[PDB]
Amino acid sequence: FVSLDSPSYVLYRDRAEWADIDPVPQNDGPNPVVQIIYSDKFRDVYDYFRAVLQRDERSERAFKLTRDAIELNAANYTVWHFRRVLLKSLQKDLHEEMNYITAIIEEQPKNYQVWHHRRVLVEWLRDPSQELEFIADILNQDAKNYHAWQHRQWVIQEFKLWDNELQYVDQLLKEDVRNNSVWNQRYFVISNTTGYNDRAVLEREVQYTLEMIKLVPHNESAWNYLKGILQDRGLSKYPNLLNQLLDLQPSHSSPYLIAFLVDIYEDMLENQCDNKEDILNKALELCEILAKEKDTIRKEYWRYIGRSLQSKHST
Amino acid sequence: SSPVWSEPLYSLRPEHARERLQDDSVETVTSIEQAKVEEKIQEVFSSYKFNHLVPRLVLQREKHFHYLKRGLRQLTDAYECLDASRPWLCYWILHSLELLDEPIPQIVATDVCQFLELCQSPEGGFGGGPGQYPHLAPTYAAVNALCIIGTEEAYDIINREKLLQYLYSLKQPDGSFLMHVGGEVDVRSAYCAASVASLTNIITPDLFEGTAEWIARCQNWEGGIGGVPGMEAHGGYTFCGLAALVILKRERSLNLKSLLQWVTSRQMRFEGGFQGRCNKLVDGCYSFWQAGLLPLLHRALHAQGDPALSMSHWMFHQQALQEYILMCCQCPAGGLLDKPGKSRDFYHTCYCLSGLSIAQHFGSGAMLHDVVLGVPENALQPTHPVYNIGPDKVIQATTYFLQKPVPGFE
Amino acid sequence: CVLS
Ligand SMILES: OC[C@H]1O[C@@](CO)(O[C@H]2O[C@H](CO)[C@@H](O)[C@H](O)[C@H]2O)[C@@H](O)[C@@H]1O
Ligand SMILES: *C/C=C(\C)CC/C=C(\C)CCC=C(C)C
Ligand SMILES: [Zn+2]
Repeated sequence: FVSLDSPSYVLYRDRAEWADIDPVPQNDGPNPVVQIIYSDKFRDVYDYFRAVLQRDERSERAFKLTRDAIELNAANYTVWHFRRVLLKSLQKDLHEEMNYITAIIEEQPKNYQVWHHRRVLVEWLRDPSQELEFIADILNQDAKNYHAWQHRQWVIQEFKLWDNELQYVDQLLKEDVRNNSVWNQRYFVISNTTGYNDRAVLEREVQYTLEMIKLVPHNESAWNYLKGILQDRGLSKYPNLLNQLLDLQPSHSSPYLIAFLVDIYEDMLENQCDNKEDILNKALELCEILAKEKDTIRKEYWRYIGRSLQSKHST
Repeated sequence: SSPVWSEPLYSLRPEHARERLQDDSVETVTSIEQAKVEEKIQEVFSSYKFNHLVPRLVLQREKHFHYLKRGLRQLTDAYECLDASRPWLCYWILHSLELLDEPIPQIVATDVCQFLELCQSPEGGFGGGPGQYPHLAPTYAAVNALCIIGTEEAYDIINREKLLQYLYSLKQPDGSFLMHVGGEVDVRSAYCAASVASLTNIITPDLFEGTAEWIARCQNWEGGIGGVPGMEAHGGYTFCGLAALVILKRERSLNLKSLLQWVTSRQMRFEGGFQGRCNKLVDGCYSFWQAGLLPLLHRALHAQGDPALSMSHWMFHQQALQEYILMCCQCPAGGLLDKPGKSRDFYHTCYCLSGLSIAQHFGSGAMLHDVVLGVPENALQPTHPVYNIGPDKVIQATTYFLQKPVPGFE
Repeated sequence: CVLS
């Protein structure tokens, strides 16, 4: 009906249809701490919310009241829980509620309660038909919204909507190849569909990632994804990768490439590689270069790696 | 060396300019935003340098104290958005005061105790305010606040019997926990539950069955931990995951090698502070969520007999983090913040100071090594890396509650 | 920044 900012808005203490119930003030004690000096409108709504909650009044007026309580503080999870109790008790149209939560999330996209409420509605309706499009709109405003990506992964996994997500991932990577959330979604989609054991898929992914690295050599996300899809089997299991990186080093001696080389050497030494002494020496040389010049912010980490290597492979 | 009145800074070295972002001539929203922040930060850094004269940095303790003292009593309507997080406000403010070694008057302490009692639910746990349903976030905050006060009055406020029943009421078969009845699930719940359960001595053998395994599933390809299995590695969720595992003595469930490399990579080469996720901006609060992982990893690796661990430093640039916090995260009027241009708030005041303390103090076994940048008065009280309350408070609380039995269990 |  009327909104909190509407010119005709009336405080609940002045509404005739609410005169039959006494408001319940919040008891902060005689000597309050972290006491918020609420506006008259805020205290008014919550004094009545406390009243309906205390009486557990499953009514239409209570339902409408929660809408105002939510506008005042959308992070009040108690109000949201009660609203869901009312949705069921009153047998409210859940599609109408979906339209409501859609508008609310657009206004406060980083709130935990609003996304959970939406998930509950989708679960109750078992209808994910509006999800991918809605989430895409939120991500169009903030391509890294954590809650949006999390909800997206849940919808896709719960309702098996994998068919077009890799295409979506490619589109967003084109827009911003530095979007780490999209690289994570890439791993999410592939690991849950084809998997990475298919050597054809793995090669496709390594090639793609290397192409992205060549285009933007200092984009950490691509480097991290390359390591991510190869680390479990062991970086030393891919001999050609070492050669290729060694060729680009002279022209692309970034801290990312140098660190990746150390990572390869670490695994090589862990798998009884040949020319152990030579590999250890090369790894230690790079650790020093990283600690003293190329990646000084991580000096302590690189010094630790150097000592670790010596504790495991000196012989 | 240098006279006592001038202290060279890492962020001011001539070679530090080489740490500026290299966008490879390929601009995207990510690089554009990163460059904007670096430009502002360089301006700030330069304002602390007068050629070869570099005055010692100063933590404005008194300004922070007055801001905190006022907030502990009253808040403007600007905090209506946190009306369901009042125990958080108690914790953020009390912990900040604790770090600053500012005494808490007995009257104020009792008032806090009485207020948190009003926030406690009859079903167990604490809500965001009087009469609100319980929730693990304000429950975690309330328990930490009560432990910071550390009086028997504070300890006894907690209804341990109902708290354990409440935790059971949130436990899922896959090992995870809901944040509240009918609420969302993510790794924050495992940490909140583990934190309050261990401090109050209410852990049963079945309470955390499967929890360690669920948390491990949250570690992803990046090495860090996401809110739920499949999600992007995030500093806040990673702290929750590792801290919870440390409490459960199941740190080995994770790949500590990939986790260590991931968190160390989150420290910004130019700014000195930490980002919450790869390719996102620096933020003072991650000074705790991210840097706090290093003491946890140190402990974990030390328990394994790692012969390469340092006996004097955490595996992150302690000086650079202190430089970022002191030069970029202090509000001249009191309080701390995310980054230059942002407004102060009690949340950032709490975590920026917590991160500063971690950066100043190294401890392992019988070894203690402090690195307090700036004037000596900048030294903060130490903080426990698992609970983020004073280590003395952790010991005092755990000892007190260990004298009580686990509610209805032998 | 919101924790809950
Ligand atoms: O950081 C990688 C490390 O994490 C574990 C969990 O402890 O697995 C995660 O990463 C794998 C990719 O490397 C994913 O397949 C898996 O789903 C995710 O949980 C370890 O197995 C791994 O060594
Ligand atoms: C900008 C800062 C944000 C979004 C907060 C990130 C931190 C977390 C999420 C961790 C939450 C931890 C607890 C509730 C104990
Ligand atoms: Zn922050």
